Amino acid sequence: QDLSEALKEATKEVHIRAENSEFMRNFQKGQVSREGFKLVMASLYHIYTALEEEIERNKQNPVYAPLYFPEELHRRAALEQDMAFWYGPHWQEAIPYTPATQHYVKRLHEVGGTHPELLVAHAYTRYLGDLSGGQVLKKIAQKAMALPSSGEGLAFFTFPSIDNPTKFKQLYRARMNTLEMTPEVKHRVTEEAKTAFLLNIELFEELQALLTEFLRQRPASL
Ligand code: HEM
Ligand SMILES: [C-]#N
Repeated sequence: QDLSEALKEATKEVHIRAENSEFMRNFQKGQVSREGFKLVMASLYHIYTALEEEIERNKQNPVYAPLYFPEELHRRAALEQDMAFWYGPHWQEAIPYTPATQHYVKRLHEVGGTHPELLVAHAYTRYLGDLSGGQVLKKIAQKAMALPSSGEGLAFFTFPSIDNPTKFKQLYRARMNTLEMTPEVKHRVTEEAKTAFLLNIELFEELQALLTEFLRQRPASL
């Protein structure tokens, strides 16, 4: 079985749970305002910054290298523009860094620094979603908050260096399937993807609440 299929099958259940989380249900209802959208995007800024920083560190490591597509995929630059749009010129010291965001970042650094063979689990969870369902989220955001079709404020959901996200996603899947894979890695990667999904749900549920030792559970634990 291909890694791309294993990951899809292993995360289909938690995905349904994530899209039905309180925050996401509200989002899909067009009930999230500027305040809430800013919190999520600011958090993603931190998350992608750590994610892509770890990707850089391991770009020449075979366990991830085949998926090194910064020009087409990386979102940090886009999020920086979005932060300027939503938070202004001095967004740097204005954006929040929530407990759930902090712990997501913490796991990303552990993976990138200690278990790089699992980095693909995290890139899959975020990027492949961005390239697909993220396009639906983009439409919801535009309609709800009156964001122009030109893209300002939604650079994160826009991929200027790709002709068709659906097409690129197919390519990414195929390259994911070239990574050296053994039962050990496969088992662990699919398990880490579930954790990645959970870290996202914890974030979104933490933000929802804000809007309304190693074994110690995360502060934003469900
Ligand atoms: C408002 C809630 C959400 C909506 C509307 C949504 C919807 C979708 C849709 C329509 C697809 C494409 C399925 C297809 O036709 O093949 C998709 C794929 C995906 N989504 Fe989401 N999604 C949501 C939340 C999330 C979250 C929170 C994550 C985790 C960061 C996520 C990660 C993914 C991944 C990794 C894929 C790619 C699946 C694959 O092809 O292997 N999604 N999503
Ligand atoms: C899914 N995004």
